[PDB]
Formats: sequence, structure tokens, C-alpha cells
Amino acid sequence: ENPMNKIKIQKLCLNICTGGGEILNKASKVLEQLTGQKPRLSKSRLTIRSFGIRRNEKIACHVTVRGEKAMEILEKGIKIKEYELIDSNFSTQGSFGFGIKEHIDMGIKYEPDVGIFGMNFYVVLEKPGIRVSKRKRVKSRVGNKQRVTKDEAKNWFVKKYEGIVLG
Amino acid sequence: VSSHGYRRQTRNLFSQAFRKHGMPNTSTYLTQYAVGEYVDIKVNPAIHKGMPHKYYHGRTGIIKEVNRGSVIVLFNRILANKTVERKVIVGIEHIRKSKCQDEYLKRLEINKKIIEEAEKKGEVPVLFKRQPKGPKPAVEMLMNNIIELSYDKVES
Amino acid sequence: DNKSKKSYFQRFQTKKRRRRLCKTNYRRRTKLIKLDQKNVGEDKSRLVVRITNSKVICQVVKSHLGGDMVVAQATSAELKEFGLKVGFTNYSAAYATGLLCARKILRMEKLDNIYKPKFCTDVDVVEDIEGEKNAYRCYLDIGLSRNSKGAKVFAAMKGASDGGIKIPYSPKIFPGYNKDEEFDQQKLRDRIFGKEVANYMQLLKKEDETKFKKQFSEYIKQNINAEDLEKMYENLFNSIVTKEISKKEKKDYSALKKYKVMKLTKEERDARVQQKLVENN
RNA sequence: AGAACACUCGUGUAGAGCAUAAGGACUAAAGAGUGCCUGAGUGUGAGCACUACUGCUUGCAUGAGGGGAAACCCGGGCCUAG
RNA sequence: AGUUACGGCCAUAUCUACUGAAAAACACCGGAUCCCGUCCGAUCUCCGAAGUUAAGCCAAUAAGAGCCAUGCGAGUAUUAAGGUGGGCGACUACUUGAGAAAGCGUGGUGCUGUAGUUU
Ligand SMILES: [K+]
Ligand SMILES: [K+]
Ligand SMILES: [Mg+2]
Ligand SMILES: [Mg+2]
Ligand SMILES: [Mg+2]
Ligand SMILES: [Mg+2]
Ligand SMILES: [Mg+2]
Ligand SMILES: [Mg+2]
Ligand SMILES: [Mg+2]
Repeated sequence: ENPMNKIKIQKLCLNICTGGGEILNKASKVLEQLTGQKPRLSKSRLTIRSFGIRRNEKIACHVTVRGEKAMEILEKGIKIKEYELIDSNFSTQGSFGFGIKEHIDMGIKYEPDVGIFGMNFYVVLEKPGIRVSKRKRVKSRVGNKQRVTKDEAKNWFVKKYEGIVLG
Repeated sequence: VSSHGYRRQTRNLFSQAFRKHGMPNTSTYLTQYAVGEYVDIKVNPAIHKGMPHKYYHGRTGIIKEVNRGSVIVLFNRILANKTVERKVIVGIEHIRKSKCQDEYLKRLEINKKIIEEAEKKGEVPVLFKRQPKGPKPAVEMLMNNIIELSYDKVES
Repeated sequence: DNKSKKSYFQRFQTKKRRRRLCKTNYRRRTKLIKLDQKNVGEDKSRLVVRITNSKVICQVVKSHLGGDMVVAQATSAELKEFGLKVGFTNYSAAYATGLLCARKILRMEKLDNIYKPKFCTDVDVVEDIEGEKNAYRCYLDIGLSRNSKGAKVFAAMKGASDGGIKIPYSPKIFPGYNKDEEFDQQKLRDRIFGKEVANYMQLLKKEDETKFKKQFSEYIKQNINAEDLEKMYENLFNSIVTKEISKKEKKDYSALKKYKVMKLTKEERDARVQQKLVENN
């Protein structure tokens, strides 16, 4: 087969949303354990009385992982979801996402004062050369040859983890 | 009633042309100016320092003094039925070199040859004046190939 | 939404060519080149430094109406004449190229014998010798590259200064600067003569000899060792200052015009369309 | 977790913003962020708006001046009123 | 003859699909010890050559969209001067002069400056 032209992970995005006070600190400590990083707190775009959100108030924390560490977390999570995904979960862009309701399934000890949180996982796939669209000098749009398509993303998932993609 | 601020009535003037927005081109900055040249004012709305008053837009004058990034130009104006000279300060982004002397300078180059020979051989130059177009010329015609014209088109 | 209607295309204004290509910053260029109307006969020279995956380029350029004129040029790939075997995009190779560039200039102007070289022993700007002709003057053009402490663009710039050209600079940008203390110049000298890489080579042989072979294969092929670098670089600098490279020859590669493709005639284009209708019916 | 919560990928000539009328101006910015500073210095000339008051443009000299690697810029507020 | 570095005039150069490419370059590419900067060596900064023409850059193709030119529209629309011209008016004929636009047809699809490198 032709080298280059082979799929990889470029990014895994993790986010927890918990609008309020000390809850965000309690949450942040979790992300700081699952990955060796300090996560970025994010703030409310609008003011929404019903949801209990003032504008410019912190509401969530996220962290982005790349390289080897990404492989461990993804394997750890797809197990929790029992290797089962729906055709809804894949985009026209070569990316996919799922959710988890209970952080303790990723293995960490309980500590009853910390609490129970869920988490979103989102995964972005790639082929070499993407740098052409991100570098400062001579920045250009990539060729259709080097994108990742909806079918390819499913094929990669099936191959790599032996999972089942339901219609 | 109308008002009397410094940029009154300049909605049409002092606006960019279609598909020509943005800052000036390099040629604007690399042009060198000298005292005594004739120069022509056209304001660039994107530059906010060294703008002249809108009366002077599209007028041509003569350079009196040259500074780091601006020029002083002499103009004449009628006020209270008398002639007044005016000294206008302009930044180099709002001016272009005038073409108004072009033909005269060519004519001077021809005169400069003749006026030397006129000392050696003649006594006075022929001086090569322009003349307005004269009467219609004479013509000799072969008289085959005649074309007739008629009110054939009825124009309902 | 946008690109769905004709009016989008009809009303659109294109950026200048070198902006579409992301090669030039026009706001920076204009501040750098704009003429002073009172200093007639001033003819500012830019020192242009650019770094490619393969090589370092120094050019000395004067901006004239109609197009920029190149006075002189030097490239790290030419240092192969003086026996440089390795690291053509290294911090040392940046410095060496700036040094080379300066000498070629001062030879043309015949200032070469008046303004002598000086290998990296102070951080002052070049100063006009009394009773002789003034130093050649230039200003640095770094393009779209970022300014930060220890960027390779500034190495070439110090090369040129040490070579005899007058550039104004502040020492804030060199390794060995301190926020509120004197300049530690041994750190600067260290990098110029390649200590930074020797120290990496030495580390890897203790850590992982497999990774060492992967990281430094080209060096191994030349039998260079960490110990050899100072002698290598001292020789390289001296030779630049001492010798001169042979002139280039001109040749007509005209015959390679065979490879150029040519566009279809109208007559062909029409027949091709005609055939396409008939193939369809 | 809903019409409307946070995070992403692709398109995106301005359909946004620019405290305060209306017009003009602005796109690797003049918009949004981040760093440092108090030039919202000091003497003294020449001019533009129908030109007194007022507002602005610009010259030369100085500061144990600022910001920036530097070219450059700054004696209030992007320009036209307070 | 191309490319590459720095440019000039700023779409004949744009936008969308497809296809080609000797040499040398230009790139993608392999790491983070240091200098430097990130939630994140993705970007920026540094140190490298195991791979690859798939991408970009360059070039061709398309009764392509858009842009540029020219012919026609057309002596048409409008307009300066004039008369004891006409009309209740609204407005309009004539005499000596000046003179368009949209649409629609046909052709084009970057040109050049200084230096460097490659039969
Ligand atoms: K009123
Ligand atoms: K406004
Ligand atoms: Mg008026
Ligand atoms: Mg001021
Ligand atoms: Mg102002
Ligand atoms: Mg080849
Ligand atoms: Mg480290
Ligand atoms: Mg990397
Ligand atoms: Mg190919």
C-alpha cells in the first residue's frame, strides 16, 4: 500500500459542564488526573435565567489531548460504551462523538466529597499534510484527496476496535 | 439650514471608488518631489493626517517648500472681488505629479537646439510655433464606385 | 449562503498578489522603505534574512521605483566550498552566512581594508573610523518570522555586524541577556561555536544509543565527534575571512524549453466540443 | 440538555464591531485580546477653514522621554461637534 | 527555457471540479535536550534526514460562473443656442451644434524587473 495516505488521531476533546460555584473546582481536579494537564475554564456566551446562567459566568472546563495519551483514553472509554455506536454519531467531516454518565468507570477512586460527573468525548481524525492550512507563511486549502470521509471514519473504527456500528 | 464644519457636504467627495478601498501603493511613497514642480491634489480618505480643505481637491499648484513627509503649495483664490494668494500644507499621500506642462517641455527641447544655430548661421530663430487647424484640403477623386442615397426607410 | 449568488463574485475585491500568497506584509514594508523628502541621495539598504528547510539566505536589497535591486547575496549552501559538511540550517550556519554576505559587500565598495573583522567579543554597534570613509549602513528585514530571544535571524545579523556593516541593534534578543545584570557573553560565544549541539550529542549516548543513531546519522557518516566542533568552526570562520570563492559561469539552459506545454488552438477546441455533442446525442 | 448552556470541523469581502447623532474610514486592522508607559512633555516659529475668539495642520531646538530587535510612531480621544 | 528569494502594476491574476509534471530546488516529513511559547511542541521556537510525490506551490482542461477588450444597440435617449413656431395646459415639432447607457454578439484569460540555481 501507499505510505502517507493513512489515518491517525489528531485530537481528543474532553468537556464537563457544571454551572455554579465550588463544583467547578471539584470538577477540574478530575480532568487534572485523567490527563497530565491543567484544564481551561470557559464562560457563558448569553444570559439564560431558566438554566441558572448569568453572562460571562464560568460554566464548564475542557482539555485537549494529543499523541500517545489519546490512545489510552479512547480505548478506556469505548469499553464503557461496550463498543456500540450509532450511524448518527459520525459527521460529514471524519469525526465522531459519544458520552459517559459516570466518571468512576475510568477507574479513579471515589472520594465521597468530590462527587459524580459525566463527560463528553469528541475525536478528530486526519491524514498527513494538514499543516498547509495552519502554518503562517503560504497558507492554503487542502486537496479533496487528503480529507477523511464518513465511510472511512467508520471503516477505521471497525478495523481498530472490532466494534459494531448500528444503522 | 446648513452647518459649517471643516468637512461639511463631503459625502460624495472623500469616498473610495468601487473595488478600490485600502491603503496606498508603494509608488506613492517612493516618488521624490522638488521645489518648482507642478503638482495636483487628490485626497485619499483613508489617511487622516495632512488632509487639505475640500476646496483644494482636484486643483493644481506649484511647490514652494519641501519637508519630511509634507509639501507647501501656492494657490490663488477670489475673495471680496480681489485676488488672494494662499499657502496650503498637504501630506505626500494626497498628491500626484501634474501632467499640465508636458507638451511645453517637449517644445522647449526643440527650441533649445534651434536657438543655438540661430547665433551661428542665421540671426533669429524660426521658433516652431503651433498653428490651429486650417481650411479643408483639396482632393482628386477617381469617380468609379458611386453610392446612391434615398429616403427608402419610411419610418412608420 | 454567501457563495450561492452571483453578486458575491461581482462585488469582490482581491488582495494584492503577494498577500494572497502570504509572502509579504505591506503595513511593515511601507514603514521600512518610505522615502524621506529632505534627505536627498539617501538610499537605504535592507538586509533580508530568510530561512528555508535546506538553507539560509542573506540578500542586500535597495528599493527602487519599478522593482527592488539586489546588491549582493550569500547562501549557506555555498559554505560547502570551505569544507562545511553538516547542519546547513544550524545557528552557526546562520552566523557564518551573515559574515560571508558582509565581506562580499565591503570588497565591492573597497572599504574591506579599513573595517576589519571581529569574531564575537562584544555587543556594541559598528562605529565610523575618523579621517576615513563612513561605514556601510543597513537595516534588518525579518519578514513574517517572529522576534524572540535566540531566533536564528538575529544570528545572521550579528554575523554582518562582526563582518563590518553598521546595523542598529539592542542586545535584549541574544542568549546571555539578563533583565537587570551585565551581559554574559560567554553564553553567546558558546552557541556561535556550537556548544549547544555538542551537549545534546553527549547526552544521547548515555541515554539511548539507538535514538542517537537515528538523530545524528549524517554526523556519524562524516566521523565528526562532539569534541571536534570548535576546531571545525574556528577554521570555517577564518577561511571565510581569508579566501574568496570562484566566479560563476553563464550557460544557456535554453534547450530545456522542450518540456513546456502549449495551450490548445481555437480550431481544436471547437472540434472537440462538436465531437462531444455527437458522442452524447 | 429542550427553540435557546459548553466544546469541535468546514465555509464565511464584513452580512459584525468601532462608548455617545448622522455621514465617511478601517481586515495578517483602526475591530477582539495581551504586554509595557504616562507624550493627556518643555521652549519658540509658520499657516488653513469668508478667520477675531476657537479648532486643526505643520517647522526648528531641547529632555539623567516612552513603546519597539529595528526602520518607524507619540506634545489626548479614527476624521468631521461638546 | 522553467523554478526559487525580494519585488512592480493589483482578477486577462478570482472561484469551482478534474489532470499532468526530466533535473535542481520548494515542500510535506522525523524529534523536543536546550532558547522560546502554549489547556495542548497543533501554532510559534530550536535540533534533524528515515521516508513521499499523496498534498501545497507551478502548469494544462471545461459551448464553466466572474473579470478584461471590442462590435452592435444608435446618430437612438438626453441636451446648448434660436424664432411674433405650435398647444387651454401637460408638454412638443423644426433649424445650427454636442452626444450616452443597459442588454446582446465576438474574442481573450496575467504581463514584466534584479539576483541565485538547474542541460
Ligand atoms: K431645525
Ligand atoms: K458608529
Ligand atoms: Mg455645497
Ligand atoms: Mg497632536
Ligand atoms: Mg487626531
Ligand atoms: Mg525528480
Ligand atoms: Mg524539555
Ligand atoms: Mg510536531
Ligand atoms: Mg502525481
